[PDB]
Amino acid sequence: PSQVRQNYHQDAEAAINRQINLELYASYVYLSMSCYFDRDDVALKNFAKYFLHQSHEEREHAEKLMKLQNQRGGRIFLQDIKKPDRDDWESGLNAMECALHLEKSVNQSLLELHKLATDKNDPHLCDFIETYYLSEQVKSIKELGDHVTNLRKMGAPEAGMAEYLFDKHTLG
Amino acid sequence: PSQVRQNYHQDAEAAINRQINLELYASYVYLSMSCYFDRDDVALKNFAKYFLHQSHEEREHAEKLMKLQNQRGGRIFLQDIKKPDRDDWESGLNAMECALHLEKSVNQSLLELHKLATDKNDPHLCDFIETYYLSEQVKSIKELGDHVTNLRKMGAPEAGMAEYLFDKHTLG
Amino acid sequence: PSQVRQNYHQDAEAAINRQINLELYASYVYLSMSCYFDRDDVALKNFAKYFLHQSHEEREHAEKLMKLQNQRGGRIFLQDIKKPDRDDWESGLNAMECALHLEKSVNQSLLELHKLATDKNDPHLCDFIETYYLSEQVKSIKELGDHVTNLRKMGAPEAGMAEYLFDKHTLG
Amino acid sequence: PSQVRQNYHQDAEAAINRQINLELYASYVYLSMSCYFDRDDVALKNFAKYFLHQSHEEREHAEKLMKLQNQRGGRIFLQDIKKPDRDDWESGLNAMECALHLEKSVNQSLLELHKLATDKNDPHLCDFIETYYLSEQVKSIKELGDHVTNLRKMGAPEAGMAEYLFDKHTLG
Ligand SMILES: [Fe+3]
Ligand SMILES: [Zn+2]
Ligand SMILES: [Zn+2]
Ligand SMILES: [Zn+2]
Ligand SMILES: [Zn+2]
Repeated sequence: PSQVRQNYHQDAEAAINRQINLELYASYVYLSMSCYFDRDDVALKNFAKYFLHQSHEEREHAEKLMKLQNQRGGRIFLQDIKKPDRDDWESGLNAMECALHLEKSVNQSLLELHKLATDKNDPHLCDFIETYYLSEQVKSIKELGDHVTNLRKMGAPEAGMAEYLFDKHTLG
Repeated sequence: PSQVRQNYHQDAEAAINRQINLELYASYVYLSMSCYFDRDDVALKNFAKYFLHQSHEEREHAEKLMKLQNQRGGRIFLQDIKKPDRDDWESGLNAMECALHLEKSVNQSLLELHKLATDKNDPHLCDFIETYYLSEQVKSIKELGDHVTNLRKMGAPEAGMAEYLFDKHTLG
Repeated sequence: PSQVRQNYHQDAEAAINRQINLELYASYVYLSMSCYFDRDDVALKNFAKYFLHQSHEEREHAEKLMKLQNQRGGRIFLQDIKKPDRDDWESGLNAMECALHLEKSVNQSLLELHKLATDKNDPHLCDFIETYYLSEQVKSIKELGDHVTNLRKMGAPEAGMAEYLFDKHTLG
Repeated sequence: PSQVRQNYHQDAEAAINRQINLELYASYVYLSMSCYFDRDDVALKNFAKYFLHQSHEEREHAEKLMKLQNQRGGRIFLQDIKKPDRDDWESGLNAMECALHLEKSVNQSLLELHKLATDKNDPHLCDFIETYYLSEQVKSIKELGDHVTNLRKMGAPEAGMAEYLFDKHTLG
């Protein structure tokens, strides 16, 4: 064992490595969305900016878990980052719905990690998760739900002005 | 020959004179568009401003080619600047589509000039074109394509609010 | 075809997608190196900082190619980002040697892309590569070669003070 | 019972008093280390400064637990502060190893206190521990492990320049 390791179960170490991969995957999905909105036949610059910001945030989430793994004396093992499920995200509304689904799946993973940390009596890891991840995920999910609600009410994607005006007012 | 002339083929000199005329023509087309949008029965001030800016930029493009011709020891020969194809540009969307077509035709001319410079082994002229023209044309074409996409999606020109709101948000 | 596309061969579009994947892979390799140097049993903070910076730079390289693909009217197709070849990078000297090898492999890919752009008479793409990529790769390769030279001369990794003092002076 | 006391078990009160004594003991150990490095035959001023800072921090830890005890309506009962195990700490490396061992023993005590608070359903005390203590201990342990790693790699204590240069660069 590492000279720093204390109260850090092998199952937690493995679960953190899984979470690192999931956050890197989420970053890649957001990047894919961002570059869809930069296409000349889509051309919604503030949707593109919004998803690029989310991509960079997910990267920061992954890097903070890497720092945690080393702080606790675990060892980082990286895996392939799978490509996103689609190249064409269809519409601003569809991308926001897909983002909401993704954020909820990441939250579910974090709740399973917290349950594991609780079961292994690892309060530092429980607190880490609560302080830096759970907080943030609830806020993200609520923001995406609000965006989906507004776009649907405005008539997106069939009402042509809806995504245009949402891009200007809400995301601009 | 001019005392400064070196590695500057007569065919390149002639092609630069042609390009000067094309950039002056493009400036004149944009000016025509600008003054259509200032009509009391059209009244889209930010479309007018956008096309007047493009007119002034094309002028600057022409003047920079004139400077190049003299720097290399060629001689500028000016020709008539033909009037634009229309006086009435119909709509904001139609003017943006016509601008996209014009910008692509200017780009095609510049690509033919680069091919000539390459064939005559004139690296200074190739670099000039690449650095000051090709760069700029790709950016212009992408911007106009984005504008056309947005106006179509918003319902222009039949949806009456589309050009009005595009003028305010995108061009304002 | 995209409304913006002009003089952009399908082979170039495919090669740009390959290059995007390679730059994302390079970013991931650097990230792996960074987190090796943050291990409690390695503990070289300025090596970690150096490789994290390189990771972020490779990301920016990838994102700029994505912007180019959309500017030219190509379509981005993402692929899996493969995991790096090692988790344990052994030493500061070994990581710098591996980085040098990686940077040379990325340079080779870029030279093949330039040759393709030249063969398809695509001067905008040739200029893009030259201006934003080739420049940068030569500088990177020279810097890594200088680092490898200095670490070897100092006696790394067997001379225990060498990586410590290099971390302080050169990377600090 | 105190007029403020609510949900504060007698076992928790006793455990907090034990922890106060342990933090005061740790402060005293660090003070002993600090004054070893100020000896004329040791003369490592930045090691001395580092351990004096740690001594003052442990004092602050103890005082914050005293504040908690009174905030919850417990009563502070002080005990003798035992003298440290050694007067002569031998070397910079040995002192850092002894500090790492001490910090891990304090962490173990805090984890036992958290388990007690959890078992007595005292969420305010659990949160206190997590927020102000567990966080800090993990960071301390990782920093000391990094210092031990670097000193060993540099050749301390037998390589005479190692502690001297570590004192200058890392601790200065
Ligand atoms: Fe509005
Ligand atoms: Zn995340
Ligand atoms: Zn022009
Ligand atoms: Zn790169
Ligand atoms: Zn303490």
